[PDB]
Amino acid sequence: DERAVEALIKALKDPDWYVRKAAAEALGRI
Amino acid sequence: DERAVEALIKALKDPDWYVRKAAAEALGRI
Amino acid sequence: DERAVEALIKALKDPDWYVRKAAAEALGRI
Amino acid sequence: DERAVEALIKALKDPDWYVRKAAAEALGRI
Amino acid sequence: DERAVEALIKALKDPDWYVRKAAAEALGRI
Amino acid sequence: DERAVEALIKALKDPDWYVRKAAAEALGRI
Amino acid sequence: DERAVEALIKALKDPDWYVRKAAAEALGRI
Amino acid sequence: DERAVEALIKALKDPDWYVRKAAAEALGRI
Amino acid sequence: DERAVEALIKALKDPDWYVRKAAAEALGRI
Amino acid sequence: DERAVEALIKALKDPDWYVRKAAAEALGRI
Amino acid sequence: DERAVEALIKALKDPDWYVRKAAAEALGRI
Amino acid sequence: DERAVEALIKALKDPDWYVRKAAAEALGRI
Amino acid sequence: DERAVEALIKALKDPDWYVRKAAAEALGRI
Amino acid sequence: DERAVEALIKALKDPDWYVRKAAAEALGRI
Amino acid sequence: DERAVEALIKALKDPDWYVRKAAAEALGRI
Amino acid sequence: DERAVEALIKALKDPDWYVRKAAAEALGRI
Amino acid sequence: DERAVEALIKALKDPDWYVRKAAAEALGRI
Amino acid sequence: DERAVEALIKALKDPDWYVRKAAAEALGRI
Amino acid sequence: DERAVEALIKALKDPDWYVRKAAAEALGRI
Amino acid sequence: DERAVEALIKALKDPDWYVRKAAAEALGRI
Amino acid sequence: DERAVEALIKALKDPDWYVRKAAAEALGRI
Amino acid sequence: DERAVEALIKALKDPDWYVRKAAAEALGRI
Amino acid sequence: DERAVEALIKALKDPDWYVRKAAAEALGRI
Amino acid sequence: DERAVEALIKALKDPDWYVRKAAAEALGRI
Amino acid sequence: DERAVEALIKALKDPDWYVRKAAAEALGRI
Amino acid sequence: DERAVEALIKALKDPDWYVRKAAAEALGRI
Amino acid sequence: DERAVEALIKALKDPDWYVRKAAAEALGRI
Amino acid sequence: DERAVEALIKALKDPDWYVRKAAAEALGRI
Amino acid sequence: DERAVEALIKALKDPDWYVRKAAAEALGRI
Amino acid sequence: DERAVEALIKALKDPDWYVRKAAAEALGRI
Amino acid sequence: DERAVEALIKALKDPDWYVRKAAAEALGRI
Amino acid sequence: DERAVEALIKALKDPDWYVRKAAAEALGRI
Amino acid sequence: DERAVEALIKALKDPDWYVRKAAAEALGRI
Amino acid sequence: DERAVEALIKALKDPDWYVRKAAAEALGRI
Amino acid sequence: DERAVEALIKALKDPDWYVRKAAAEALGRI
Amino acid sequence: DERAVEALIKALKDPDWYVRKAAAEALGRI
Amino acid sequence: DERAVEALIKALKDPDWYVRKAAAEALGRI
Amino acid sequence: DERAVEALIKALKDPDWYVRKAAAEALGRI
Amino acid sequence: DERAVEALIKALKDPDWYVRKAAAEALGRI
Amino acid sequence: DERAVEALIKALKDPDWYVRKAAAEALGRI
Amino acid sequence: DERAVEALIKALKDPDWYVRKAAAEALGRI
Amino acid sequence: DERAVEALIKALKDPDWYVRKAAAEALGRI
Amino acid sequence: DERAVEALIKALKDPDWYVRKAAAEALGRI
Amino acid sequence: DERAVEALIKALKDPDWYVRKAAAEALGRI
Amino acid sequence: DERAVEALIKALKDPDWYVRKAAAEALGRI
Amino acid sequence: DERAVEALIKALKDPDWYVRKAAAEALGRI
Amino acid sequence: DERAVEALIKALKDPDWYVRKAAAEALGRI
Amino acid sequence: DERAVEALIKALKDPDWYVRKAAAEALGRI
Amino acid sequence: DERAVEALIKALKDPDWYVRKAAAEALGRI
Amino acid sequence: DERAVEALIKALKDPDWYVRKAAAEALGRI
Amino acid sequence: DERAVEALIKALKDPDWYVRKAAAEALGRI
Amino acid sequence: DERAVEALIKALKDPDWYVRKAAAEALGRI
Repeated sequence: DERAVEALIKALKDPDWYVRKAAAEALGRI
Repeated sequence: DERAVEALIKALKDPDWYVRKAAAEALGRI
Repeated sequence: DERAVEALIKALKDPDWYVRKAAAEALGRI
Repeated sequence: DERAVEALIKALKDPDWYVRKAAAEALGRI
Repeated sequence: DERAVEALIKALKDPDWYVRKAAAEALGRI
Repeated sequence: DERAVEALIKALKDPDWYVRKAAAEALGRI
Repeated sequence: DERAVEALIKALKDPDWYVRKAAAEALGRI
Repeated sequence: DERAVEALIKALKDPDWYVRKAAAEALGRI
Repeated sequence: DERAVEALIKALKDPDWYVRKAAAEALGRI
Repeated sequence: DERAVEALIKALKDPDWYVRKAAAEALGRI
Repeated sequence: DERAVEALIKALKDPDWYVRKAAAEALGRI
Repeated sequence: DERAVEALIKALKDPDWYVRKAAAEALGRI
Repeated sequence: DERAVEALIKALKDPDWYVRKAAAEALGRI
Repeated sequence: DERAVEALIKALKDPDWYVRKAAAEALGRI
Repeated sequence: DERAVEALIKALKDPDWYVRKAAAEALGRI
Repeated sequence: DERAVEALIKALKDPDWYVRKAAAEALGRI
Repeated sequence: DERAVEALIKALKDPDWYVRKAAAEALGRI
Repeated sequence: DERAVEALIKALKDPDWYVRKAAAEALGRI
Repeated sequence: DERAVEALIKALKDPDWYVRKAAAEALGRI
Repeated sequence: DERAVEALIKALKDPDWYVRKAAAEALGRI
Repeated sequence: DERAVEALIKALKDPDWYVRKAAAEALGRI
Repeated sequence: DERAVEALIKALKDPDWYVRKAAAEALGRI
Repeated sequence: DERAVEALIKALKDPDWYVRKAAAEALGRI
Repeated sequence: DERAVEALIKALKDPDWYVRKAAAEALGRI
Repeated sequence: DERAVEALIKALKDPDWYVRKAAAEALGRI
Repeated sequence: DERAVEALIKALKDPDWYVRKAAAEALGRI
Repeated sequence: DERAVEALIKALKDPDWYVRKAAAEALGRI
Repeated sequence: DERAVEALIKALKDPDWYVRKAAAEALGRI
Repeated sequence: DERAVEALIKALKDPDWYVRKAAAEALGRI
Repeated sequence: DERAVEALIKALKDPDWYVRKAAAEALGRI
Repeated sequence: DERAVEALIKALKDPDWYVRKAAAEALGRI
Repeated sequence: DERAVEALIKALKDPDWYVRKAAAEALGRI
Repeated sequence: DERAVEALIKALKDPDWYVRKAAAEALGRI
Repeated sequence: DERAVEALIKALKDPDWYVRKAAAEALGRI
Repeated sequence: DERAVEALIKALKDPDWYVRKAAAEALGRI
Repeated sequence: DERAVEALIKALKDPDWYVRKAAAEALGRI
Repeated sequence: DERAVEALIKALKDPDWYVRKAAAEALGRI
Repeated sequence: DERAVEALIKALKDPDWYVRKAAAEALGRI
Repeated sequence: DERAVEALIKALKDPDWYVRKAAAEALGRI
Repeated sequence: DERAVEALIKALKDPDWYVRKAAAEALGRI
Repeated sequence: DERAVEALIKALKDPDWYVRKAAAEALGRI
Repeated sequence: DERAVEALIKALKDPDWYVRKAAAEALGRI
Repeated sequence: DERAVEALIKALKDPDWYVRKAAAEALGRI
Repeated sequence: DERAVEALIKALKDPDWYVRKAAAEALGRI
Repeated sequence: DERAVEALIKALKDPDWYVRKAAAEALGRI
Repeated sequence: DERAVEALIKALKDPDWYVRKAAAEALGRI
Repeated sequence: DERAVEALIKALKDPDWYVRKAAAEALGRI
Repeated sequence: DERAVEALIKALKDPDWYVRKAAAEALGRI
Repeated sequence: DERAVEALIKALKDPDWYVRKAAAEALGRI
Repeated sequence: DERAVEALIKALKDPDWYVRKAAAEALGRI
Repeated sequence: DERAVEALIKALKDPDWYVRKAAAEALGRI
Repeated sequence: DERAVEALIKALKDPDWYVRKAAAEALGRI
């Protein structure tokens, strides 16, 4: 479920992983 | 989801103001 | 919940943090 | 689908941070 | 939310007229 | 509540503050 | 809200005809 | 209340004040 | 509101045929 | 009331006054 | 309103066939 | 009343008067 | 109205098949 | 009355009269 | 109306299968 | 009456007559 | 109608499985 | 009667006949 | 069903197979 | 269609990873 | 029906037949 | 149309793989 | 109707007639 | 229009394969 | 109406009349 | 407009095949 | 109205008047 | 505007065929 | 309003005034 | 703006035909 | 507002002031 | 902006006709 | 904001400062 | 950005008229 | 962010540094 | 990217005014 | 990502390496 | 591609400053 | 894919092979 | 095409460094 | 298709055949 | 055209290496 | 159509016919 | 034009190889 | 039309008529 | 113009082969 | 119009009038 | 200009064949 | 305007005035 | 400029045929 | 402006002043 | 520049006809 968001928060680890960037993108949807 | 909002508020309390920015943005979607 | 808004008000701290900017964006939704 | 989200969260736990990026992106769609 | 409006009115009382602008804008959304 | 409108009227102070402008925008919604 | 309308009518009585314009516009929304 | 309309009629004073224009706009809603 | 209509009919009797136009338009909305 | 319609009929005087045009518009609603 | 219809029928008897057109159109709305 | 319809039938006189056209429009409602 | 239908049937008997078309169309509405 | 339908059947004479077409339209309602 | 249906069935017996099509369509409405 | 349905079954003769198609449409209602 | 259903069941026994499809569809409506 | 359902079960023979598909549609009503 | 997603996760094997790339594309939809 | 998805998952199991790519792409559309 | 997809999978035989290519194109829609 | 799809699948069975290509392409549109 | 498609399949006879080409174009729409 | 399609199919049967090309093209539009 | 198409088919007489060409152009729209 | 089409078809019957060309072209627009 | 088209047909008099040419241009729009 | 068209048709009746050309051109725009 | 067009028709007086030319230009827009 | 058009028509009545040219040109834009 | 146009008309005073020229340019936009 | 236009009109009233030229030009942009 | 325009008007001081020239350029955008 | 405009206006107040030129130019872009 | 502009204003220090020149260039974009 | 702008502003603070020039230029692109 | 820019800033080391020059070129794009 | 950028940044770290030049240039394209 | 770039980096081996030169050229595109 | 790129990378692995040069050049185009 | 490229790679056999040269030329396009 | 490419590849297989040169050149165009 | 290319291949017969040369020229376009 | 190409191919079959040369050349243009 | 080409083929009769030469020239365009 | 081409083809039929040469040349331009 | 061409054909009368020569020149443009 | 062409055609009818030469030449330019 | 051409035709009076010659020169442009 | 042309035409009416020559020449430029 | 031309016409006073000659030169540009 | 032209016209009014010559020459450049 939307706990994915809190997983996005952990995905906000690294925007040279772009897992943040993808998370910020996902937060750019969510 | 409300807890997700609460986590996003904690993401607005996240020492990395980068996160706070992303958190606010996510709360913009919400 | 929408107490996030008041967290956005605190996020209005800094638009060279863009946490304001993201907050203003979030207020640009809310 | 929620289990799919759960798997995508596990994809956010995927040792290949490439996957985490894709997973976050997928969760962006969702 | 009404208290949120009340806070936004206090944001229209916020010494930083920048905030008042953002507050009015937020109240525009609302 | 909608007393915000009357706060918008006070926000009509200054459109080089754009707090008027934002108020007129808010009145452009309200 | 009706008192808000009454205030907006007083905003149509506001010496700054700029306000009257904004007030009429707001009453257009309403 | 809708006595605002009759205030719009008085706001029809001046469309280089645009208080008429805003009134005609408001009548363009009302 | 009916009196408002009556006033708008008087606005259709308004020596400024500009007003009559606006009045008819307003009655179009109504 | 809808006697406004018969006032629109008198407003059909002049479509270079556009009071007809506005009347025809109002009849374009009514 | 029925008398209004009767007047609109008289507007369909109006020597200006322009009016008859507008009258028919109004009766289209009705 | 709906005798207007039979007046529309007489209004079907002329679609370069468009009183027919408006009648056909009115019959396009009726 | 039924007599109106009867007239519209007579409009389906109207030597101008243009009318019959309009009559059928009107009966389509009805 | 609905004998109009049987008049539509006779109106099905000609769809280059479109009295059929209008009849088929009327049967497209009826 | 049932006789109308009976006529429409006869319209399904109408040598012009065009009519039968229209008749079936009309019976679709019914 | 609904014996029309069984007439639709006979109308299911031909969908290059579209009397079937219209019948299937009528069965698409019935 | 029940006999109509019985006929539609016979239409589900109709050698043309096209009909059976239409019959089932008709029974879907019913 | 609803024995049609059991005929739908036999109509579940073939969804490249779509007699199943139509049956599933009919069961999508029933 | 959406278990395809988890098949996309296995398709994330290889983006010189582009089965990942196509999976990331599919996750770029999903 | 879900079986189609299941086949596409089998196409993600297709020894030709070319197919898997196309399959993933198709599942992207879906 | 969408079994065409599985026919596209068989059409994925040959992209120097371009029947794969056309299939991949079709999967580029589907 | 589904039979058309079935024919297009037979066109994917058409000995001329040129046709299969065109058939797949057509199914791409569909 | 869409049996035209199967006529396009026969039109796939000859792309030095370009009746295939036009058919492939038509299938490039259909 | 369907008869128009039927004629266009006959135009695909037109001895001048030039016409068939144009017919297919027209059916491409349709 | 679209019987014009069949008139275009007759207009396909002659593309040194360009009445075909114009017809093919018209079929290049239709 | 349909009569306009009918006239354009008569323009496709116009002894000057120049007109027929223009008529077909006009019907191309339509 | 579009009777202008039939006036264009009369304007097709002369393309050294270019009233045809302008008509063909107008038909190049219409 | 239709009267404008009527005037433009009269401009197609204007003794100066120069005007007719311009009129046709204007009707091309319309 | 578009009575300007009829003023353009009077402006078609003189294309060594270029008031025609400008009118033809204006008709080259209108 | 319509009054602006009316003024531009008066500019088409402006004794300086230079103005009329400019006025027509302006009405070309409009 | 567009009363600027009427100011352009006064600006049409002088094209050795080029205030006309600039006005004609402005009318070359307006 | 309208006040800006009003100022530009005052710039068309600016004793330096150089300004009027620039003002008209600016109003050309607007 | 666009008060910059009125600052451009003051910048119209001097085109051997080219602050006018740049202003006229800016008005050449604005 | 508006503050940026305000700064650019201050750049139009910049003692170096060189800057004012650049500022006006920048405001030209904006 | 666009505070860069105000940094360009400080970069307007020196056009024998060309940091002004580059700033004026940047203002030649901004 | 905004941090990139911030770095470019720091590049406008770069002791080598060569860099400041390049930085301003880069900000010109941005 | 655009951190490349900050790498360009380090590449601004040396324009007899032309790594600055290439960086300035890259900033001449960025 | 971002990893490609990362590699190009490593190419800006490439001991051969020749490469750094080429890398910066490539990043100029990007 | 763009891993070609990293192959270009290896192609940066030798510009008396000109495989660097061609790589720098390719980077002169990429 | 990506496989083509892969082959071109293998052409960058081609023992003839002449080919590698051509391959890099081809990848420059791509 | 682009397998031609790999045929160009085989065409890179011989630049005293110039089939390489033509291939390098073709790669000078591709 | 792809078959044309295939033929051109066969022209790259043409025993006359002259042809291969021309074929490669043609594929250069393509 | 482009089968002309394969006719060019046959035209590659003879460059003392220059039908090859013209073909190579044509391939120098194609 | 394609038939023109077909004729030009026949011109490549023209016993005068002079023509074939010209034909190939013409196909070069095409 | 382009049948002129086939007339050029007949014009290829004679290049001491230069009607071939002019044809080859025309084919040197076509 | 096509008739002009037709005349030029007749000029290719002009007994004076001088004309045919000029005609072909003219068709070269066209 | 281009009937001038046919006048050029008559101008092909005489190239010791050079009216042919000028015509051939004009055809050397046309 | 077309009338100019018409005059130039009359100049091709000018008894002085000198003029015809000049006229043809002028039409060459046109 | 281009009536100058017809003035050139009158200027074709005399090429020992060279007003013809200058006219022929002007026609050598026109 | 057109008036300039008109003056140049008057210069073609200038009693000094020297001027007419110069005027024609000037019109040659134009 | 181009009124200079008419000043050139007055400059055509004297070609032993060469102010004509210079004017004719200027007309040799204009 | 236009004022420059105006000055050059005054230079065509310069008592020294030498200047007028130079002025005309300068206007020749312009």
